[PDB]
Order: sequence, then C-alpha cells, then structure tokens
Amino acid sequence: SSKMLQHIDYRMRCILQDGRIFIGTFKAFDKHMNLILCDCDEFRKREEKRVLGLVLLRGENLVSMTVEGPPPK
Amino acid sequence: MSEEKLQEKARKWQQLQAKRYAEKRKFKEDMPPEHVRKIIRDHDKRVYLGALKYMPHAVLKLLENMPMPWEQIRDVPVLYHITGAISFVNEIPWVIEPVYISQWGSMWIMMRREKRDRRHFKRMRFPPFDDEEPPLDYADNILDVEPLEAIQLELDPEEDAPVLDWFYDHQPLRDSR
Amino acid sequence: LKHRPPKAQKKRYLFRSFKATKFFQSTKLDWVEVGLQVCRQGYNMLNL
Amino acid sequence: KAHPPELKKFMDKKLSLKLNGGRHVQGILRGFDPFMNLVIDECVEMATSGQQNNIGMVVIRGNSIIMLEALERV
Amino acid sequence: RCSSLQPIMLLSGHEGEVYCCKFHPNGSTLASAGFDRLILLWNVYGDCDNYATLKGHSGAVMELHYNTDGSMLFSASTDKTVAVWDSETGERVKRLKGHTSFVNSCYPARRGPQLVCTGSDDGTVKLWDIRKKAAIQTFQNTYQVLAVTFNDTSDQIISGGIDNDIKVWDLRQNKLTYTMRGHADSVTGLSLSSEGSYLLSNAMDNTVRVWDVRPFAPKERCVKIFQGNVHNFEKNLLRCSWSPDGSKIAAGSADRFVYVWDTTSRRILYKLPGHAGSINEVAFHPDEPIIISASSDKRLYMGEIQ
Amino acid sequence: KLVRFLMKLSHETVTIELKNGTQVHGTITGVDVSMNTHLKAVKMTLKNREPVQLETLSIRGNNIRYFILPDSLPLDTLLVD
Amino acid sequence: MSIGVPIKVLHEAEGHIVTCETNTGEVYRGKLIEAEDNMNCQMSNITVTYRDGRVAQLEQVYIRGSKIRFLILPDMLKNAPMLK
RNA sequence: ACUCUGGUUUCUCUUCAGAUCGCAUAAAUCUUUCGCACUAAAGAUUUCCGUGGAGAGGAACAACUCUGAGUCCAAUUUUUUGAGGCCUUGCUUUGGCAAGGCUA
Repeated sequence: SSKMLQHIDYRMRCILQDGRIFIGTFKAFDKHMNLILCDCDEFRKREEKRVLGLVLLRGENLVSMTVEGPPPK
Repeated sequence: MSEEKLQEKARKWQQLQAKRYAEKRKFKEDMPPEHVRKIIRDHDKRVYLGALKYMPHAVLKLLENMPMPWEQIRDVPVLYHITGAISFVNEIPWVIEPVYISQWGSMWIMMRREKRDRRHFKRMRFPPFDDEEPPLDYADNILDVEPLEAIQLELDPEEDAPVLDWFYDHQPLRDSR
Repeated sequence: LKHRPPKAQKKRYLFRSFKATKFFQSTKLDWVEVGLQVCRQGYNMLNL
Repeated sequence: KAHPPELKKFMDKKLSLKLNGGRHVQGILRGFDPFMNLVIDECVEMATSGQQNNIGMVVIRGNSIIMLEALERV
Repeated sequence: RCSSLQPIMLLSGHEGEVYCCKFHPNGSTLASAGFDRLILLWNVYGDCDNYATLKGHSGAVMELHYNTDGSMLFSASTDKTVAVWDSETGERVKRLKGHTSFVNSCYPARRGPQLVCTGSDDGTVKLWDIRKKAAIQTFQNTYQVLAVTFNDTSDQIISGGIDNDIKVWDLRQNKLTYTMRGHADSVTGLSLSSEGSYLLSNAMDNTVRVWDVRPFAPKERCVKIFQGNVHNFEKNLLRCSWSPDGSKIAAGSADRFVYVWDTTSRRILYKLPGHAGSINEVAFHPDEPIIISASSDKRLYMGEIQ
Repeated sequence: KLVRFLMKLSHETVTIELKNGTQVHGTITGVDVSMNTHLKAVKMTLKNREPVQLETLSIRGNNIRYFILPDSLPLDTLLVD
Repeated sequence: MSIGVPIKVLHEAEGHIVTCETNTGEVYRGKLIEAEDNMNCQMSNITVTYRDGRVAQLEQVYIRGSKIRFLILPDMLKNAPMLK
C-alpha cells in the first residue's frame, strides 16, 4: 500500500472525526489506519497549539491526512 | 541532401565508428610426447647453461609429483627445455584431503593385509640398477609394458558406494563440476 | 613455535615464466618418463 | 483470531463499568468472551439520578463498555 | 578574477581522449569522461583533485550529462549502453541496454519524471524511464544520430545526426514534427539553454547554428549563424554548451581553440589556446564565469572567462 | 466488489462528500480495497468553513459518504470483470 | 504481514506513562500495564481529566480499545526499534 | 504470477596480503646465549616450496535454477456507522463557531 509509504516522515495534518487537527510527523501506519505520529501538535478551534508528543491515533477517528511540510533533517 | 549521398554518407560513417570505436581499438601451445622423447634421445651453449641452473626445481617437482601406490601410471604436464636440458613436472600434487587420507588408510589396510599374507617379503635390492648401467629409455622397454596391478583396496559396492567410481583415480573428481 | 607467517609477495611463478619463453615447451608425459628424463638430465649436468 | 481481553486480573473483582450513553454500572466480574461482553454478579446500577439500583447477575455487551475501573485492589 | 578558484589551472589524469565534460549544477564538483571508459569526478575549487572515479563502461564515454538535481549522472557510452550513476559515493545505479549500435548521445529530463532520451548509430532514438528498465518509445531515424536533447518541457526530443537536418520528435504525437534543414554535413552537438527557448547546433559544415525550439513558430528557425568553427579529418562528435545566463555559446572545434561566442553580438568572444587536439566538449560553470574544455589532448582546461 | 470499480478510476477529477459534510474536489490518485482515497490538486471545503487549497489529501475509506463523478465517464466499460 | 507497527509501538509503551483519550472525551494519564492487539489498555495510577475539567485518581483502569480516540505515548519510543 | 543484470571453467599478468596467507613446514645468512653446535636454543633478515584477495588481459561453453532488482474481510475490537434533529450564552467572519443541556 505504497500510497502512504510515500508519506512517511512528512509533517502531515490529520483532521479527525470530532474536528480536531493533528499536525505530526507521520511515522507509521497499519491496515486499520492507526497512525503513529511523533512531535504531534493538536490544532483546535479559537486557535491554540497543544503539543502532545508521540500520538498513536486509532484509525476509527481519522478522517483525512494531508501534508503540511517536508521531512526534517 | 540527396538520398544516395545520405546512404553512402551513412556507410562511410558506419565503417568509421565500427572501426574507430571497435573493441580491439579500446584504450600456450602443447607438444606431443614424441617431440621431447626425440630431443632427450638425440641429446649456443648459453641456452643449455641458463637452463641447467634450475635442476633442483626439476628434482623437487619430480619427487613431489610421485605416483601414489594406488596409481600405476601418472601422466603429468611437463615443461621441458627445447635443448632437453631440464624437464619440469609442471603440476602441483593437489589432492582432496579426505580422499587422500582415505586412500592412504586403504593403503594401510591393504599393505598390512599383504605383509600378513606375504610371509617372506622380498624387498627391492638397492640400488635397483647398478652403477655403470645406463638409465632405461622409456620408449624401448617401459612405454608399452603394462604395470602390475596397483594397491587399490577392494571396495564393496554396498557400503562404499558413493566413493568407488572415483576412489583410486589420480585427481579423483577433477572433471566433475 | 619458530613459525613466522608467510611474507607478502607479488606472486611470481617460475614455470609460468618458463612457459612464457621460447626455450620451454609444454607436453604431457608419464611420470616415470620424466623420472628417467630428470635422472638423465641431472647426470648430464653433473658430467658437464 | 479474536484473542480474549486479558482480564483474569479482574476476575471476581469489584469494578465500575462505564457504559456508552454516559452510563455507569458497578459489580463483580464473572467472565468474558473474546468480544469483552462481561457477566457481572451483585450488579448495582448507579444511574445519574443518584439512587443506587441493585440487580445481581447481568450481562453487558462489550460494544457498549468504555472503561473498567477495578475498585478492589488487584 | 571574478570567481573563487585559481586562474587557468589544468586537469591532468585522463588516460586517453576526453569526449565530454559537464559541470555539476551546484557548481562545486565536476565530471569528465572520454576514451578511458572511465569517468573522473573532480572538484571545481580548491586544489582541483580527483575525488572519485566511475568504472563500469566497457567502451568509451560519448556523452556525460547531469540533471539539475545533480545527484545522478547519465553516461551514453560507445559499446551499446547508457549508464546511470550517483555522484556522492559513485556506484552505477543502472544500466540502460536497448541500443543495437554505438550510443552517441543521452539527455536528462530535468523538470518532470527522470527520462533519458538517447540516440545511437543504428538510428533509433530511444527514451528511458529508469524505473521501467526498458525502451519506452523508439523514434526510428533512417540514419545515424550524433546528438539528442530534450526541450525545457521534456515532451519533445531534439535529435541531430548525419542526415543533414535536425529532427524533433513529439512524445505524444510519436512523429517527426518539423525538420530544421540548413546544415550541409553531420550534426554532432546539440545543447539547450537553462531557459529552454534556444538550442545550439554544431555540424561538419564548420558552422554553428542557434535555433529556437518553442511552440511559437517563426517558420524559419535558423536565427543565428556562427562561423570560426572547423571540423577536421578526425570526425569527432564536436559538442556544445550554453552559458547559464544564456549570453554566451561555446562549440567545440577541431583546431585546438576553445571557442566562445556572444549570442547577441554573434562574434567570437574567446578563442583560447592551450589544447593540443580536437576539442570535443566545452562547458560552462553554473554560478561563476568559469569554462572547462575537453579535448583529445588527454587534458582539461579550467579557466575564468570573466 | 464495487471498490474495484473505483481503483480503475485513476486520474479523475471527482468531488467527495464525507460524513462530516466536507466536500473535497480533486483528482483522485489512488484507491485501496477499503476505499482509502488518495487525492491531488485538492480543493477541500470543510463545511461551515471557507474552502482551502491543498496539494495532496488522503481520506480514510470509512469516512466517505459518497463520490461525485463527472459527466464524461465510460462506466459501461468500467464495471466489467 | 500480520501485526502492524502502531500496535508494536503500543506494546512498547507498556510500563511507561501513556495518556489515552477515549471516545467520551475523558483523558487517562498513567502507567500502561498491558496492551493487546486490539487497543485494550490495562493502565494503572491514572489521573483522569473529564470533559468538564475535573481530575480524579483511578488506580487500576482497563479501557476498551474500541473507544480510544488516541494515545499519547512517550517520546522515548521515537527511538524504538520498530519505528526505524 | 511478467522483464534486465550478474555466470562458470581455464591460461596469463599486476598489486596487496602478520590471515593456520600453509589445519603444512624447509634452507641460508647475521646477531645473541651458553656449551667445548647435525646431534642447540633465542632474535632478525632473506630465499625457496605455494597460497588467498582484488584488479586486468586472453579463450572455452553456458546463458536466467541462484543473488537481486525492475514489477480470499458488512453482524461488538478499527474500513460498510448511533448516524441525525431541538434549547442558552460569548462573539457573530449574521455563514455560523465553542461549551453544556438535550431528543432519538
């Protein structure tokens, strides 16, 4: 399923089912679309950025992933 | 341009790059046994004398390539001098070490059985030829003679089966890839 | 005990260099033939 | 390939279940399936009205179970 | 001076002729190859050492080429093949083996997907996606092709050969669209600008042309004709290059003189001595006004033009 | 299986309405067997928000309410096995 | 071919302090004791932030993994061997 | 499950090799030690017998086994739904958002 192996270590934006945003470094995924994102900052609306860390997002609550930035050095 | 002056123009260029960037403009012989038999039978000194320096190499290469007692005849590649000054047994006596130890262990078996059998063993007289007796021409009395069986141990076909087809050869499986 | 490891050579071979000359030719002889040949040739060298 | 949820730590323990629609329940665990449906002895219902409702042996579908808290020390 | 390196400093170390010299587009390293079957990677500045060597050609290297990424180096060789190398640690990542004769040219697709349009002595102009390991499209020219190149769009191939005409092939139409006629001998070297509108042409009529490969057609594309050049009995593949500012052209000549013209003035700006043989390829540094020149004298001449 | 009809639909500019009302208009690039839809040249209007231009999107396949295909689609040669 | 990388990171998070958010907005921070292939997390010494902002102390918790929105794992597991 | 490398043998050259380069073991010379040196030890060098690796060149027949690469799932736990509808405030970017209460 190389369509998201194309996206590993890219800084991705994950819009969730409640409407919360997970901007994190896309580290890993599986068949259930559970994501491992590192250094993940949550963006919610009133704007504020909430640093979390290593988020294991369960696939049930993931709607849409999209790239924010290139992979870091 | 034209057509024939674009086909001859290609023929002159194909025959230009085909030879300019040709892969040759990029940036041994064996002799019959008789030829050396006649040479040492019929026999610019410098040639002979610059040859004759390497005589202990000939002795060492001869004695190291001795036929093992399960071989009657051992044919060896020989590098000889064209003046017949020196003949070098060119090969190195390569033996597969488990085959060589197994062949000599069979030699141990058969020689112990023969010293048990031959009660009054007649050793060779030494030296086997006396002093003012010329060494034998190989062609005249050894060449067609058939050697008496060698000492290869009898191998039964049932238990020695993966070995007996090649156990007593010279270099046993040398042609088998 | 006295074994020192073998020393770094450039892999020259004596008989390949003899074969590269016009003075040596290659054949295949019986071992007892070249036995008599080496005995005769050493006899001729010592008598020379 | 459905492995059972690892709950022999919680067998015969007083747990408070949270159920789906903001609901709550308390009782002794008596077993499970690979689907985490729980069977409960001495079930007290404990609604949000505030008065505590004992039942006894109940079965809870594992789909509706949010969390277990072992009130007893495991 | 107007650079970072020394003056006229020489590059020795090529064991035979140098048929092609190309600058890395970042401008700190350098690639030169030729009759040695052996690409040499130099440093542009510093003491100009030879830091890496590329072996893996069984024949002479006709055309070196760099993508604008600069990491992978494309190399059309004489034997039958075009090799794809990397530039940092220097191992051949790919062979491209579809031509049946001597491959005279290659060219990187730099904008879109990594396509290598190649031309060879059989007449086939073959395009090469590196992930396919096969020939995508073979444009069958009836005669030999000595220089091929993409446009800026990488959707047409511009093959110059011995058919006296420069022939452009469309990658979607799969036909020859128009024939730039006006040369009288074999067209040996084609190079295209960084801005991609104009294309240089060298041929054995001892003349250099500038054409404008662009969809806007002026119906006679031979805008500028340059003289001074010569092609001799050696009949090499006399290459070409453009300046990165597009102001100067350089066509390799057979009379040992590094030729650099002005595009606008149409006069020889630089006629540089020092080489001893026919000058195959002369190249331009991307950032600074530096010129390397490759010739049959087994040597390269770096040099500050301005 | 009808999802196999969607992975034959590579390089089509379709809109997708999700379960959150978000309409995503873009050229589809990849489909999984679970309809995990990877899109490019994305114009995504999350509903009750102004639309945002984004270069790439990857919708999870569960969260798709429906697709919207253009007029020019030959499905009679696409839903065959 | 069978088990995915994020469940390997979840198994790697056992013993550590993870903070799991569930479907009902309740955030559970504490020592993840055990975790399975499904994300059923037996955790312990749990600080709980409910949706209102109240914080409770629940010393032994077993969350059904269906209801887990996400878990925030320690960044130590950014160097874990299955994330390479 | 489709396509492109690489082969193997033999002959030779060049260079590196303190690695049991040798699962074997010689000789010479020098120095030292004691005897009083084949019958004796140490250290070092050298030469021989004759290796491994890499590189290169020839010529013999094999060419896609191998080493790689390019190329069947709607019933709890994830991807075939508890989803959708009502009320108050803070601001309305008058579209509506955020929180809570709901109703299904």
